[PDB]
Amino acid sequence: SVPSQKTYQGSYGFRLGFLHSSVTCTYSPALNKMFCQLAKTCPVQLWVDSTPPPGTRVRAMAIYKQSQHMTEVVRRCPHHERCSDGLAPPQHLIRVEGNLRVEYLDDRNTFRHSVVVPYEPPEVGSDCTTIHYNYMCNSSCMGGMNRRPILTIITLEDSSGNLLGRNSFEVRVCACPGRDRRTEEENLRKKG
Amino acid sequence: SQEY
Amino acid sequence: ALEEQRGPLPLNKTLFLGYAFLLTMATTIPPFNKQYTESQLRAGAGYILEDFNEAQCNTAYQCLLIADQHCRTRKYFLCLASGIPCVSHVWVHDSCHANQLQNYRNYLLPAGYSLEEQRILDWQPRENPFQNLKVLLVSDQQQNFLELWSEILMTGGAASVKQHHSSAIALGVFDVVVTDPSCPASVLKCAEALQLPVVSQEWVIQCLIVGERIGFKQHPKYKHDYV
Ligand SMILES: [Zn+2]
Repeated sequence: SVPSQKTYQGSYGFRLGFLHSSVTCTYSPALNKMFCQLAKTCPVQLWVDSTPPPGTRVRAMAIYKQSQHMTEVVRRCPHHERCSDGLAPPQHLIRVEGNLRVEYLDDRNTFRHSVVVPYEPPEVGSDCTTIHYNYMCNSSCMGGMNRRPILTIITLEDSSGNLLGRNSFEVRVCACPGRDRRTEEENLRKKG
Repeated sequence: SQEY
Repeated sequence: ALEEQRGPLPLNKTLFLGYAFLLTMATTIPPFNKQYTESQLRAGAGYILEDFNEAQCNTAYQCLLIADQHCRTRKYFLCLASGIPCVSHVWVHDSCHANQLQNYRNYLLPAGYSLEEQRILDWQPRENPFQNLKVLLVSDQQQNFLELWSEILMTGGAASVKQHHSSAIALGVFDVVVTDPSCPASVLKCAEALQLPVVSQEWVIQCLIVGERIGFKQHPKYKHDYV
């Protein structure tokens, strides 16, 4: 069964923020789509109106956006899997850097890969919580996503696992994130 | 092979 | 990197047991080695098709087309019409690396460049693209047109395909005339009077890429006389 992708700000009013960092990761709010480079730092901010309690965890899981491949499990192409972080399995697509308490789940039921990190409140004077994600496979990777568009699902959950917040966004791992972002963005306003 |  | 990424031979002598393969080479990712891939498939008890044959594909074997990319050859068109999946050769390689059959849906090759969509299109199950279609083929070339498009249209679910040289039918009973600039003016005038659309082979090919009957007058290249 495909995990749900419906926006759910929840009781804490959870929302997502995107930054930039040659652009290595850029975000289009018109398309709600992230264009980044292979194994590059992708800043994803967490904005909450109500500070969640301790023990709260942030899970990340990628699904395919098209209907004909939505039921297909997202994984890393066997080429990039045969050739390493350490705590991250070689089949996982999404990784987290900067956090030493990160977990990687494979799910004995669905068999989908996910990566979770304990929630932390904004630090010294911050207004959100930045998580640094990494995508270890190109969109055009044969054997993996294979040109299929994928959505990244970010969820908030308590210590047990019950849902508290959900947001999603499209991701394209390409060589030129800026060029492709402008290309699709115009390729969108030109329809009108 | 030959393309068309 | 090359010889290793090509992969080894399958230890499981029956890895590809029950699959038929129709390899095609684009006219000139790791490069496609046709005979090496054939050796990999044969070693895993895979059956190699000499050509397209719907007498084994529709019966015992699960047919698959192996190629390096999307191409405009006869085998590619026949599989696009019959709904046989177009799968990259890496699927063979990555499977021999693991000695375990991989999901070919992760190795689907594109259909081709669409004129209506102006981009390369990913493949989807076709399930016949020429259902209930009476076609009249008019050309001077018998082999690479009167036979080619006859077989491709027929394996695409066409209700009837007639082969007429450009010198010698029921007409009005047809739905479309697929011809080329060698069409006699008699067929063009009779078709015009009957309001019968006359298109070129690009309409058929684009129908195979998109996977559905597209507009006759949708693109200028669909005209037979397009010079
Ligand atoms: Zn990859």
